[PDB]
Amino acid sequence: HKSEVAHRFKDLGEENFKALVLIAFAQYLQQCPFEDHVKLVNEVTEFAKTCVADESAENCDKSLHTLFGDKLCTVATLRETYGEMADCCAKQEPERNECFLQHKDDNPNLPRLVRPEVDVMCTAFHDNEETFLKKYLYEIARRHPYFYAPELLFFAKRYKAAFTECCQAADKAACLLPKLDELRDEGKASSAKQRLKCASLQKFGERAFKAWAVARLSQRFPKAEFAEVSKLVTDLTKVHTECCHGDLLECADDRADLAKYICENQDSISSKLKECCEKPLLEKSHCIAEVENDEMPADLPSLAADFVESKDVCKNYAEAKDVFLGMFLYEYARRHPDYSVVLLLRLAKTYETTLEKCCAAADPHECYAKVFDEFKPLVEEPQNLIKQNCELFEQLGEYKFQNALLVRYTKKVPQVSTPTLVEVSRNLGKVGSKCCKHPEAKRMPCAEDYLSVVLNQLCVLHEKTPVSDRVTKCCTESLVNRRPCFSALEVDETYVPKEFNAETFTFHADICTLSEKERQIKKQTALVELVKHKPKATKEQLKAVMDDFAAFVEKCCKADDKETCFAEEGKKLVAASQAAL
Ligand SMILES: O=C(O)Cc1ccccc1Nc1c(Cl)cccc1Cl
Ligand SMILES: O=C(O)Cc1ccccc1Nc1c(Cl)cccc1Cl
Ligand SMILES: O=C(O)Cc1ccccc1Nc1c(Cl)cccc1Cl
Ligand SMILES: CCCCCCCCCCCCCCCC(=O)O
Ligand SMILES: CCCCCCCCCCCCCCCC(=O)O
Ligand SMILES: CCCCCCCCCCCCCCC(=O)O
Ligand SMILES: CCCCCCCCCCCCCCC(=O)O
Repeated sequence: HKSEVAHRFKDLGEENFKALVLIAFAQYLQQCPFEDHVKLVNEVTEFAKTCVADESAENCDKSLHTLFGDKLCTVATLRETYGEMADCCAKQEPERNECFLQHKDDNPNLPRLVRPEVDVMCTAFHDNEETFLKKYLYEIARRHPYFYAPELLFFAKRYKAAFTECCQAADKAACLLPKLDELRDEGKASSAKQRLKCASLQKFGERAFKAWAVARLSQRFPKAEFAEVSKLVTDLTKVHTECCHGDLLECADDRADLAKYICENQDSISSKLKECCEKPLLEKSHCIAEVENDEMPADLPSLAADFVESKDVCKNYAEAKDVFLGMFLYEYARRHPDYSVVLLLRLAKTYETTLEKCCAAADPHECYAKVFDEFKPLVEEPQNLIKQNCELFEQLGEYKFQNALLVRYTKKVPQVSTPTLVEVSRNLGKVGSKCCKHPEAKRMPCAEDYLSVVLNQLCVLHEKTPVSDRVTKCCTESLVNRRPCFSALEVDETYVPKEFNAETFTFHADICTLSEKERQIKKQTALVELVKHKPKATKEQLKAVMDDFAAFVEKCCKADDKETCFAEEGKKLVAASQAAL
């Protein structure tokens, strides 16, 4: 590696190199126009080949940080556009890159990205694929300067496959839109998941993160010896720490190093890694992260012998408490691909609590003997919540399930924005539709994944405009207790019912024209409003009004002279409803 540029160019290949250079420059000069970036990319790229051709040619020996930095400092408009930032150029290297890093503007001031109409997209895509996709890679990149670049490239290649398949299709729109919606929802997720994990590291500390890592790596690689898992957790934590700090190159080298180590040791780690470990460097660690849980060994013994009945337990524990607890977690997790990572941490928390008590008691061995009994109810808490919620989803399909949740949650915290109540209830519903289609053994992990995202966008909102001490408690307390804290929220018996407002409950024929999606939001918004005005209404009372309203819609949307029927029938609907309630 006499020439870092050349080496990166060789391993990445021109196309990927060029796309990653774009994301990089977009993530730092977030205010320059696309066309600007393209000339930079081409300049770097053209230089790059100089080096591939001959690693000794001038400047090819410079480090990437130095070359990147040099390019930045040749943007003539740097001081005018970016201000302080151009001051970084007066600093010699290690300081320089660090300064630039610091001036990335997370959530800058850019207009919301509009999805054009299907026709427009397919025509732009068809007319000039590359600029069409890289423009939007730029648009997305510049609006998230901390989104892991290679994963942004991974999204863009998938968009590419969406437009390829869909712009040739019969019904273009019906093919594409669910795809774009799927992509958008995922990227939003990934973005918030990155920030979440990093804020968890800072707030709760390495140790906790390492615990989380154990659980996670154990479920995935059940055949791996603990020493091996431990080695991976150690290194993962270091990766996380670097990546959370934000430097693209160092995060990437770190992730690569770990992935190559994993791949050089597949036999000691997991049988399912063969295909990922065949992928080129760009894709390896990404692939490994997505890999399926390895199948777990057959003759795994109960944890009794090592963690309950073995004398020397306290001795073993006090010797190296964290390692020992690491061991309990390890053993436990790998036997349970079906538990959420968080349920497992609750278990280890618990195991910790008692060993702490019993090892200090008159008779440790007897004291800590019936301890796996405590695990019981913690385990069936998420299980039952799952069984019963999927049971309900199956009864009333997605929409009515949403409406059920809608009532439940509006009652619990009626101080929340109507539209926010509608957003989360619907997302939640969508989590039903996804996870419940799984067998039991795969439902809790699934719910864990999806709830962490929904719950989180939910706390992020609340942090900006808070409205409930109880939600603030849940969002700021333990992330392991985050979900159970919401599940513990109760009806606000304090809430003062909301003022009746007829406009809120006035309806017009335009709803007959809406799409089932818009129509539904219309109805669910009104339902939240209804529950805020009459919070003590009964599930039955509510069902009676809802049926009453629904019918009213099917009569006036199939009525000659729709609008005089909405007002007249609506006046009645409302009076009658006000009286039932
Ligand atoms: O929804 C957004 O604002 C961003 C967006 C646009 C299109 C598709 C997905 C996403 N999510 C997303 C986000 Cl929020 C940031 C970076 C990259 C992606 Cl893919
Ligand atoms: O979920 C995590 O944060 C990481 C995770 C889970 C399961 C398996 C591997 C990994 N992490 C991981 C990653 Cl994200 C990249 C390279 C190597 C490893 Cl071990
Ligand atoms: O141990 C804790 O209380 C924090 C906690 C709660 C729920 C889920 C995970 C974590 N731990 C955690 C930590 Cl401590 C750092 C980075 C990422 C994660 Cl997931
Ligand atoms: C002189 C050019 C300046 C900046 C060049 C950008 C270099 C991009 C490097 C990103 C490599 C991504 C490899 C992924 C490896 C991994 O994540 O495991
Ligand atoms: C702005 C903050 C939004 C808060 C919205 C309140 C909606 C509560 C969502 C709770 C989801 C909890 C998932 C477990 C299911 C349950 O026990 O109810
Ligand atoms: C899955 C049904 C959609 C509605 C959401 C209700 C979820 C209730 C059960 C959540 C269990 C998630 C596991 C996280 C944990 O261990 O606490
Ligand atoms: C205070 C009483 C005002 C009466 C107005 C009635 C509220 C109607 C909102 C109900 C929405 C339920 C939708 C059910 C469905 O989709 O069929």
